[PDB]
Amino acid sequence: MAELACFCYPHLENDSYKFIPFNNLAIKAMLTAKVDKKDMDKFYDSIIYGIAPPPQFKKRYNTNDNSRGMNFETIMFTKVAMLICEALNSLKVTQANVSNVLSRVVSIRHLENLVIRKENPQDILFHSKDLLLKSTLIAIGQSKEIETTITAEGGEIVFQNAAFTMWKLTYLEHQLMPILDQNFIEYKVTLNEDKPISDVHVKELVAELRWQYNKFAVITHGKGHYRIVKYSSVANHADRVYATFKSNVKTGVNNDFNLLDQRIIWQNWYAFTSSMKQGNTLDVCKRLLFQKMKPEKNPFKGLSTDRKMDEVS
Amino acid sequence: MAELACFCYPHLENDSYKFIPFNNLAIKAMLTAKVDKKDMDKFYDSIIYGIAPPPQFKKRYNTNDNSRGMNFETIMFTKVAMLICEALNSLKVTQANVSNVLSRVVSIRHLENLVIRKENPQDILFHSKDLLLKSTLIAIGQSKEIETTITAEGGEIVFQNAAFTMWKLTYLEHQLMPILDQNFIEYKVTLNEDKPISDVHVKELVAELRWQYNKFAVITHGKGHYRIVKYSSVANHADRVYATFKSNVKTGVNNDFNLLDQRIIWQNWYAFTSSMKQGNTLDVCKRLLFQKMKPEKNPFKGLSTDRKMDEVS
Amino acid sequence: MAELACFCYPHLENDSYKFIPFNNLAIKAMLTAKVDKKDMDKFYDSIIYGIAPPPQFKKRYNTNDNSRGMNFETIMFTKVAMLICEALNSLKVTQANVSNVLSRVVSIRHLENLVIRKENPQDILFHSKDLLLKSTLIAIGQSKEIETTITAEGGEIVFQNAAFTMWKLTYLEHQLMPILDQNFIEYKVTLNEDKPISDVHVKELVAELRWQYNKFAVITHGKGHYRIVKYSSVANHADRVYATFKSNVKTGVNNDFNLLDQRIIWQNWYAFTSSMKQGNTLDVCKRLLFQKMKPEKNPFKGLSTDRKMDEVS
Amino acid sequence: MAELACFCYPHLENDSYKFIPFNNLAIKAMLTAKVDKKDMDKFYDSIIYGIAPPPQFKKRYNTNDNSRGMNFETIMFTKVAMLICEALNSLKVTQANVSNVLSRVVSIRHLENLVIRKENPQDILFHSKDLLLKSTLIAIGQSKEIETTITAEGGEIVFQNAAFTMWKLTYLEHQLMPILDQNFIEYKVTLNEDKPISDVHVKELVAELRWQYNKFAVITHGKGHYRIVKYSSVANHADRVYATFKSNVKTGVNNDFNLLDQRIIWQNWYAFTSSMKQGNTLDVCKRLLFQKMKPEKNPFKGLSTDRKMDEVS
Amino acid sequence: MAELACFCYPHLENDSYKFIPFNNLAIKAMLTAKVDKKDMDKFYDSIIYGIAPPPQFKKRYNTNDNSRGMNFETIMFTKVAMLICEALNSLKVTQANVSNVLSRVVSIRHLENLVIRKENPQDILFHSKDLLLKSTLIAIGQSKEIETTITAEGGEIVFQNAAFTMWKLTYLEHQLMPILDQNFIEYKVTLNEDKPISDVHVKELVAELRWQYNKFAVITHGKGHYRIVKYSSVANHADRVYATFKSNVKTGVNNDFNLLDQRIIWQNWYAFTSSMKQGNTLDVCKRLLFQKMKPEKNPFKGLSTDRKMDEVS
Amino acid sequence: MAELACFCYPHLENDSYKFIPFNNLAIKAMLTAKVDKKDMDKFYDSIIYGIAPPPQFKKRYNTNDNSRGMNFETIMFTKVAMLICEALNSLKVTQANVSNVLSRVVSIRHLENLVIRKENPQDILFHSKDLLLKSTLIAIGQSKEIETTITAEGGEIVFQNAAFTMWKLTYLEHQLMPILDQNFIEYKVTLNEDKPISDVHVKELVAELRWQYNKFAVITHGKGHYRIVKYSSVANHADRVYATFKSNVKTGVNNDFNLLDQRIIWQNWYAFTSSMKQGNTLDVCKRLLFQKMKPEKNPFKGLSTDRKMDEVS
Repeated sequence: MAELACFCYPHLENDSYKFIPFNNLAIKAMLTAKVDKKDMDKFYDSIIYGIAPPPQFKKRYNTNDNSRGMNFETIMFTKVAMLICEALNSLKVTQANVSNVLSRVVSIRHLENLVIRKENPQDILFHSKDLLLKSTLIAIGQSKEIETTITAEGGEIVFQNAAFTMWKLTYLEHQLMPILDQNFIEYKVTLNEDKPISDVHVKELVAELRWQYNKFAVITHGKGHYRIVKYSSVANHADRVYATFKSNVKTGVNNDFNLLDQRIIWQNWYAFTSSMKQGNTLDVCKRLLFQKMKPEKNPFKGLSTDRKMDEVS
Repeated sequence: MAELACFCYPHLENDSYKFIPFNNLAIKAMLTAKVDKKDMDKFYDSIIYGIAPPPQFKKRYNTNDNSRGMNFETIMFTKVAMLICEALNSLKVTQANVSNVLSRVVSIRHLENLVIRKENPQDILFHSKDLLLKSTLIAIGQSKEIETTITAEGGEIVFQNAAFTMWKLTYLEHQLMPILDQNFIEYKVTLNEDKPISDVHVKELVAELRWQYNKFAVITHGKGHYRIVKYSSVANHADRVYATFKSNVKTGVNNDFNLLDQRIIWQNWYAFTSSMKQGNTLDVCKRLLFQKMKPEKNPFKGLSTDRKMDEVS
Repeated sequence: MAELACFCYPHLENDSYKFIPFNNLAIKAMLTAKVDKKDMDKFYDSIIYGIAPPPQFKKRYNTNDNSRGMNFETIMFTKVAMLICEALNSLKVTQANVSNVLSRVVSIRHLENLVIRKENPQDILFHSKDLLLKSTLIAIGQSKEIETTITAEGGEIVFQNAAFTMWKLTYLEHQLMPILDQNFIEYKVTLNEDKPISDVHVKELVAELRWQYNKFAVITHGKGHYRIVKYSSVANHADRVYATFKSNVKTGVNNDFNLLDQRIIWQNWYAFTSSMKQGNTLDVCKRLLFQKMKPEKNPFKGLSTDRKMDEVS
Repeated sequence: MAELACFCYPHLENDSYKFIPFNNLAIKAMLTAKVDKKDMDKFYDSIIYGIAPPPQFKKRYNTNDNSRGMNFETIMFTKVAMLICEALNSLKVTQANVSNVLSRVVSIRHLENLVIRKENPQDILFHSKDLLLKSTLIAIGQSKEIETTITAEGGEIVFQNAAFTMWKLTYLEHQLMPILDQNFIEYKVTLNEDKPISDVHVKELVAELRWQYNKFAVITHGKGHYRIVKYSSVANHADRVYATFKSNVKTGVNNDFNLLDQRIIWQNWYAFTSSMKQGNTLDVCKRLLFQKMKPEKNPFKGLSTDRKMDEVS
Repeated sequence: MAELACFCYPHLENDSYKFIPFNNLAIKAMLTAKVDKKDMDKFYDSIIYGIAPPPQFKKRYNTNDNSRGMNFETIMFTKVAMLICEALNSLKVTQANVSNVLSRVVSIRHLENLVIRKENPQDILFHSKDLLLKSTLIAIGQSKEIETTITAEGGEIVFQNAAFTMWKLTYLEHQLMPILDQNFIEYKVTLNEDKPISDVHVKELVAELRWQYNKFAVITHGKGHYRIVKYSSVANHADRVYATFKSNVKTGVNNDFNLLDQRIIWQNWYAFTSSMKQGNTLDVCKRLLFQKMKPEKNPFKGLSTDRKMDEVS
Repeated sequence: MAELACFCYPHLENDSYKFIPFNNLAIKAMLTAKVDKKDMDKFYDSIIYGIAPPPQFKKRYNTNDNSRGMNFETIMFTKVAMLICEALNSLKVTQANVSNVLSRVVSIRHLENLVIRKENPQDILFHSKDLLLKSTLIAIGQSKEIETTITAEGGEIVFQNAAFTMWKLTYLEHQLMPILDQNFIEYKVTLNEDKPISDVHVKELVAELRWQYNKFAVITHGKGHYRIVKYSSVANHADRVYATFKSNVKTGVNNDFNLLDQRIIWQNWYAFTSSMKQGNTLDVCKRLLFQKMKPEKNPFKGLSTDRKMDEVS
């Protein structure tokens, strides 16, 4: 998680704003700067190295006494900054929305993975510029089209159907916010189209999930892509997603939530998220998560046995 | 796959036989040696380096035109040979049984792993010599007590409750017959005590198996320990075990065969092995392996769900 | 051993076909792709990475379950694909030949040795483009000129005359179907001028062969170049050639077989290949190969002894 | 090529002599010593480092102005020296033959190979001391036993029959006097038992030689073991074996020569060595070497063809 | 020591000759070529790799049975070949001299050092092309202006006053014809201007020579530059220069000699080379080299003392 | 340059003194101690690590604000300390001489070279304990014997005749007080037998010196061994030794001086040291050093030419 105000800053074109990145050494210098408690929100100027973000975000960068911030001493920082610039400048930004446009939250891992799949010379985000442009727009939130496979968050395919795609997030090769654990592994599943999916395709996806990844749980953060993560973190995501909905109950922010087909999503998480979007209580709604309730072993029958007897060849 | 006549040869003690290993240099010499007919099954004497096994086994040693044989160019060879010596010498051998005692088949990987287990100082096969002696006797076949956990084939533990132990065979660090394939992962499961096992322990084992290892199929080779291997090779084992029974239907060896609890072993493999030991046809009996069965997904009910909602915290 | 439909695919220009290579990432994605039956011979579209060959050829790519296919995770795959592209596009292809043009078998090692030759700037396949076109076009099989030295399959020279050239195939530095063995050495011998050859040159070549390579046997595959391999594999070649002639007795397929001068080719292999082209049994004709028959130990007199007393200084 | 006066020196037991090695530092010191032209054969005493060989041998040690001498700056120089100790100390040496027993020429490479052999704990020269003692006695020349296989000069076995053994001299890992060339490779062939040999064993040796080593010639230095070397140096050996005989025509030293069986040895070299033993002229006798005399390709017939149709399976 | 026929060959412009280098792979191929007699002195054509020098020069290339010729496998070969081409083409070569122009002996080390100095940008043979051209002309022997400092053969400067320059030849970093000896150091001293030199400069040079290089002896080969080499190799140079004057006594080639000042050159070598050029006996003239001749110890007096008491500060 | 009170301290045997080394950790601890200005010369007690030398020597040990002291963190410190202990304890020490016997100066490099000589198992200071004992005695100044060769200060020999030995001090592989320069090189020349030396040996030493080392000057510090050092550092020695005599003019200290044969020692340094021992002024006597006075170039005649003409063969 982070704000867009940590990769660029606006600069007047006398009509509109051109966004410009920061310099590693510049923000490095600002980190050790010290200024009065009156101007701790306006952008700082490391006189030698250029502009640098305000001291307000001083606690969001990897310093000596706090390493829980974004690492910025790596080329990936300038890469993602140049990407955000190249994307935002095309979008004509006004002077009354840029105040909040530069504050749209974004999991910087998304942008990092966009960068990794953009510099590869085979991903179609290498040839077609407008595709990458729309992709970064969506990854920032300035578009309406939900993320689809053509504009997905990258990674290596691990399974594909005629209507789906199962990316395997590799959050261990990153250089901005790499995960400490060497055991953390998380899958994403996106759609190739936005049309009502058939039943045979969903049957195949359910088969592959409940066979090769039965040690994982299928959830969703409310956008158009099934997240998949180990049960040993479900309780996390709920709370981690709960605020994302709760803080969106506050006016001026969109509460648009997208739950997917209950056939594949985890039925317990399905009911929990339904009662969440319903408008129920804070914690008593989460109580339905730990409520062990599963009469059928798996949602459907006669499927795992099919793969069992299939792979025997 | 190996015969005992590739690590030792008998020598006369005027009352019994002392078995002595080979010098890897001596076998290497005999390999590129040549002798006339009528003597290709008589022990050869590399005059410079000592005795060496007859040229009969010439095609069973790792040379640059036949890599399908055992290696001898590593210290593991002399180690396993010295172990076989230390074991067989104590067992008093006659002058009319060594003829086929030195021909008892043995999975060289078993002896290799037992060696790599006796050298680690933390295992009880380091202190108690008689335990090591009994274990090597079992691994050779000169005793009746089936293998138990105290005398298992080594490897790193993965799961135990009170009557089971799930060894994870590591066939990728061996230096005698290391598996060329990168994806060769096999799990053995042995008993802690030969007494009839309760039902709670079996239910716990089936839970752990059908949760953490549902991509595997529990089979047995007819001895007292559950094998575990991917379905993508189960068929092999059938044929790979079939001769082991068929070549035992002819006299000269015992046809003794052990089953396990039908409640865990893969019921298709169970019925196949049952109709195998029954005495039916060769391939028409194998036909029951490919015959789809099990109109339910798992043998028990409401078990995987318990582990699902268990790990949620 | 491979088919042309694994390096490129056709694409319409509204007049003719342009051939386009694959993206290794795209074919790796297709590998895990699951598609319904009745369609598993159609070119697949990895939505993210471009087109990819149909799943029909799934079993012919180096994965973790099948390491017996063409490797593609190296740059040599894209290199040879671009070479085949640069080759075929020049040849104006119709819409009634690409059906079986992309099915002409080709020893992938041949194209590998080509691409390892066009990049070494010393050779003339670095300067004259049309020579390279003709060379790879022959290697694909779309012309009637047999391979000559100017257009040979590369490798390092080891001996020459006024009419011959003895390449030493190096199948150990390849990356596309490299030989697993470290003791597989094979020699090729090609002609410089397709016109009939004299007798002094053949005397010289037979001298050099029966002196420096008397531990090798001279055979052919039915084209214009003497293969040379250790006797310890002749039998293999036999059957590996037999099907090539057997599957070609099918009508509509060229069965034109070229046998070279009997004066140097292995007389037993010569008679076998003659009785093969005559048209006879499968194995009873092969029986002439294993039949020992040698009236004169070598077909000439005064060459081995000549080199013996020659090299004395 | 070396004299025994470069590894040890005699010392008085008041009754007999104990032979003591040199300190490599002491010989290095003497190397840069300068003494008057009156005592340039007396043993020099590097006062700091113990006795050192006389200055007469200055030209026989490797310095930066004469690198054609022995290398002593490696550990091997001590080993071989100590190895000579346990040889000569046992043999009671007379106060009248130490004058010339320390000048018996010896190919240092022989002793180096033997010391490499005695340290490999699998050879029988590691267990039985008296065997090592006898072997060093032979390699020095103080016994009449011709060097059999048990006492061979060591190396890697390559081929073995019931009466022969074909060592492959490895003169490239020697740290005392390696070869000026780095493609040099030379084989030795010794007899297992000094008694006469049959006609089947010799025929098999001739077959193996004319098949796997037809690019070599079988010669002999006069002792009881067939040397085997490339024709491209045979002439050298001639003069190298000429002087060692001619200098033995100078009475006072034994000229005992032993040419081996003619059926295997190179017939031209056989006739040359015979006319050498006759006492004929110097150069007109060598003239028979370069002269091409080819009645028949070999005193045997039907051997190359036999191995040809043998290896075919 | 080399001939010009090992780096280029002539090619017709229908009017004049363009010289073209050899593809090292092509000469490597020719090395193994076996062409009939009567044609062994005409340029060979490795059909695959281009032209290559005739087989006459076969024994002048570093192979594994003759390591006494020039190496060609290194990039320095193509470098010096391109240099010789770039130089010779400017010179208008006729059709009645090229036959002997391509046979002018040249110390390959000279060209090697010249190319290793023309790549270092600080040297003036980097900027001025015509200077490089004149220098290579001199090094080939197609002009009359003796080598001066501006056109010297490179190396590290060690000493300069006004009229001399003392290069330190580094024949150990070369890659074409390096010195197998690890310890070989040979200095050269060239003039700065062909005009007569004063006495103070010569006295300074003699001081520096008889002080810093007392362990060397100044000689000259017959050019305008003093050689300097250890006394331990004077004699060699003697005969090495003797043939150079002797073979030039044959008419058609220049026999001139440029003896330098008598005050600095080794007076014994001075008198010897003078009696050489006088036209006297072959070896009785060389006897003047070993005959100790001393009119004075050193041609100057009271000079080493000046440098002794000079450096004391 | 060091004082003996930096490797050991005395301890009471109730009758005499046992000398014991320091622990490098203990002295490192003492270095950072801060004791009152009343006891800065009493031995300190780093109570954790054992006794440590007084803080008086605080500035004599290497620390990161004073690196001009003696490194002690290496193993050679404990080595030389144990050597000094092993030497001093054997010597019976009173209770009124330990006051100043622990203050007799010693060139730490001398003891370092001793310990690097004692561990080399080929020198006679390895076997004979009493020899090493007398050597370490004289290296401290507790004996009358001048340092002969049998007890020399180690190093590698470079030249010996019958009464001299030219060690080449290697002050670059040391660890206690190594030299920071790469150009510093110093030779020592010691006598073998303290008896008067003849003329032939002296002439030979002068030959070797004025030929191979004419870029060095021979001096003496006032003991029985010629130092040899570059002229570029005579003056330093002239003053470095001067105090060594001047501070010995103080009553109660020995000023014995041993100037050697003027025939070989630098005659200017000879006269300077003579007028030094005479008892004259400080700088007006040193003035004779920079005075240039050299009628004969060297005290001998016709000697350099001898080696000149000698080395020619």
